[PDB]
Amino acid sequence: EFTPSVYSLVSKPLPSNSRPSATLDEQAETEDLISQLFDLTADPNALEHGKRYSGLRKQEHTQFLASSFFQLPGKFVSLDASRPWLVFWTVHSLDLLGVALDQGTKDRVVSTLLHFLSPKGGFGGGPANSQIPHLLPTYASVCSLAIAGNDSSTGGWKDLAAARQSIYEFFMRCKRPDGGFVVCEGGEVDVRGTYCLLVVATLLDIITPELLHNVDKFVSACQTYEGGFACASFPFPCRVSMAEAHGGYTSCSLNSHFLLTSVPLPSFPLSIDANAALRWTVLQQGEPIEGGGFRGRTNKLVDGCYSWWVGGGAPVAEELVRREKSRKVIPPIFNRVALQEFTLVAAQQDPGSTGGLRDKPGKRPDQYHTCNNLSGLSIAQHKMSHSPSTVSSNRLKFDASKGLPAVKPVAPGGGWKNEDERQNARREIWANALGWIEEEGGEIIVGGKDNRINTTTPVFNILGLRLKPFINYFYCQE
Amino acid sequence: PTASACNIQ
Amino acid sequence: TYIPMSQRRSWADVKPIMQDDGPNPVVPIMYSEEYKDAMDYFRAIAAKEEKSERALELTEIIVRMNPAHYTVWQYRFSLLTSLNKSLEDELRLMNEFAVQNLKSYQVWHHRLLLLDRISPQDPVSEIEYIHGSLLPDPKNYHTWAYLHWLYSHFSTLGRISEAQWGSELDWCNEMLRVDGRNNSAWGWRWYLRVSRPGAETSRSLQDELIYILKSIHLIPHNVSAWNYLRGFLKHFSLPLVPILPAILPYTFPMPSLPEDTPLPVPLALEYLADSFIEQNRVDDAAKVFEKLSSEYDQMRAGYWEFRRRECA
Ligand SMILES: CC(C)=CCC/C(C)=C/CC/C(C)=C/CSP(=O)(O)OP(=O)(O)O
Ligand SMILES: O=S(=O)(O)C[C@@H](O)CNC1CCCCC1
Ligand SMILES: O=S(=O)(O)C[C@@H](O)CNC1CCCCC1
Ligand SMILES: [Zn+2]
Repeated sequence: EFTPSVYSLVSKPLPSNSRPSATLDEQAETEDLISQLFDLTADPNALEHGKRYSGLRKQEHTQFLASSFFQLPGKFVSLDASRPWLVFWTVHSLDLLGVALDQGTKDRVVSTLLHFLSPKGGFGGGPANSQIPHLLPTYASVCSLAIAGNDSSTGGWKDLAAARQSIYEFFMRCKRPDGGFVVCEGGEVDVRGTYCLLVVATLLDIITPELLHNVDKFVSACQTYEGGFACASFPFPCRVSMAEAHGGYTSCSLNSHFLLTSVPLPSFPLSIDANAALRWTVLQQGEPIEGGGFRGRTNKLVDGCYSWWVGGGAPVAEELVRREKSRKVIPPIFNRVALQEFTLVAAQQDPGSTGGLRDKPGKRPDQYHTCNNLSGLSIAQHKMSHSPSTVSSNRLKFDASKGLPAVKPVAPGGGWKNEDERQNARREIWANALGWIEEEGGEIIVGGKDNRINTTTPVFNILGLRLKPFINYFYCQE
Repeated sequence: PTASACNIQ
Repeated sequence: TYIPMSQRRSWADVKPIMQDDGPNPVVPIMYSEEYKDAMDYFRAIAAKEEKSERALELTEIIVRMNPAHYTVWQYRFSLLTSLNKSLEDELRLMNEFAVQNLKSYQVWHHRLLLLDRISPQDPVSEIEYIHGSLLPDPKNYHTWAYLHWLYSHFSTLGRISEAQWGSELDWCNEMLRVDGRNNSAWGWRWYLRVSRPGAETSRSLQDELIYILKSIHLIPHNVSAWNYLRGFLKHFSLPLVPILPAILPYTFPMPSLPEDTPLPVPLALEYLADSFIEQNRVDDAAKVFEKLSSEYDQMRAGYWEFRRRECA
């Protein structure tokens, strides 16, 4: 009852109040564009002739990804520094779509990424002899390796294991005293960096106290009066948010914060306003006339990519709210049906064409929007919850005598107080990373089971069946 | 018809 | 017709280095003749760490083809430093770039690095540039973030005068007048009036409420104004009840009603509900949450249902 279909609701334009502006003009134009498409398309929930079918066109999307996977035109040079992202968007999408790569192709993926790895530490957006290490390519490369790699000598995981110390040193070189990280040498400082670093550090068991100092404060201070998070915060000789709450930066902030909550440091991490983050999150879901897709900023346009950035943050904000209420002492929190409808009806390329998913009608599909539309779709299809009982079960099976060599800190006392506290940290970080479960019977597949894609994990954004063997390898919990 | 301008890096 | 760098005397002594992709890489890009050749020589230059005019020129060549090439931007800045180039000239060069590359992280960070280094006694000219920059794209995220850093950084150096703050608020007021739905401008107002260290926190609060309420009455369905109102009251721990009479009609300055203003306004209902919660009237608050969930904002049926149960 609490997730009404767009077709069951009244579609009306955002009221003008008799005061027109540039914003409203754009909004009205986008509303018409999305509405017409919904009007031309058959309601996915119904049991009509001439209407366009809204079924997920998985084979078209597979071909779209295949067409760009082995060769890209010269125009893509604008993404030359983001080729690890091109890998991630593709291999993650294929995972979601349930399409397996053969071992030969996976090996090619591994080979490509390993050439992006600098001996100095970290992955770049291209070969090490061409580009310097960067936090974002490092996230994208690591996740891609989790998806396409394995524990054989040509599986790449071995290479990551050996690179743990150097990757750590790269992270420490990026670290700023205020709690932020530069994305690369002399690079910019925002929560994208924090998020990517924390994911990798968590997955590879290279988290230390010196790495995390002030990281929580920098993130907390990014939360704006709206409830969401800006890109960064400024430390006045108090900390102040430097811009609007944004879907992308809200995702990175919520995820970063959540990753920090499983680190057993004292008075760590500094709290955020969970309820406000949840409110902002759910307020970004568009009205029926705009298909129920998410927007990334207040008074901006809905974009299929925020299905992941905003939608994917929903279960995280939700868990933080739950804990916050239990700290003092169920229906869905966003419209899971409408979001799926936006994806099926509006975000898919028109049928019988190039395939792929897009930002909005009128926008070309691309790898980035394909990956993020599908990731968001997954979150809406599957009720993902972080389970304390699952975390407990994980604690009980954890073997602290097994594990890779501890990273050596840059500062003598920058490491854990002692082996006991280190192993306790290892257990907590590992147990919580594997705490996300799919609630049985919580599945909602709009349009029928043929539309079902696989289940991505909140925070990490890789399939659970990829996450577990991967993190278990680096923690030696296989 | 028009390319999307969603840069994350 | 493109002249290969291998045929150029200025580069004769340099041995180009090929991209090390490895065997049969995935997602390979078919680089144009120009781009590949430029990177072949950039690899050689960077590997030997040459800091010269020709290397500097080479970096400009490369970033024009790929404004997101962070490796080359990093190298370029180190070239500007080592060669002791005019940073003011470089900044002027960035004025051409910023035009067509408004969403490049690298261009904006480069500009930040330049102004941090130049460190002018009065950044008024840069501030005015940024203002003019926002005219063709008033919601450019990078630009707003940059404007924040600019005022923040130079204020810590005590280089922002009271007249300067005043003119900035004037400018922000004009931005919101042109488009009251520009959430970016609202964000800037919040920094100018609330979050910045030098914000006036007195009567001042009363003036702000007047502005906010008038904004709401101008555009009752403006989500930006509502978020600002809620954030404001929450930040300064101010009760909602006393202001309620100004919002009640949508379910201190009062409403009119403007044409095309369907009732009720969802966010007005949220205000009324939170008002009841403030009055310890949990059942009345639950009833309005239920209405939001069932009739007036059904897209968020689940969330409002969540808020309803939070009362019981
Ligand atoms: C996790 C990671 C590395 C990246 C994701 C974080 C994201 C998406 C950041 C984008 C932030 C900016 C500058 C958006 C403006 S593009 P726009 O103005 O064209 O889009 P909009 O109009 O706001 O919908
Ligand atoms: O799977 S999809 O939605 O992407 C589209 C797709 O495969 C179309 N092929 C059909 C079926 C076989 C005969 C030719 C037409
Ligand atoms: O959800 S149900 O599983 O009960 C059935 C289901 O998946 C139907 N898929 C249809 C039928 C065949 C053409 C494509 C669309
Ligand atoms: Zn997008």
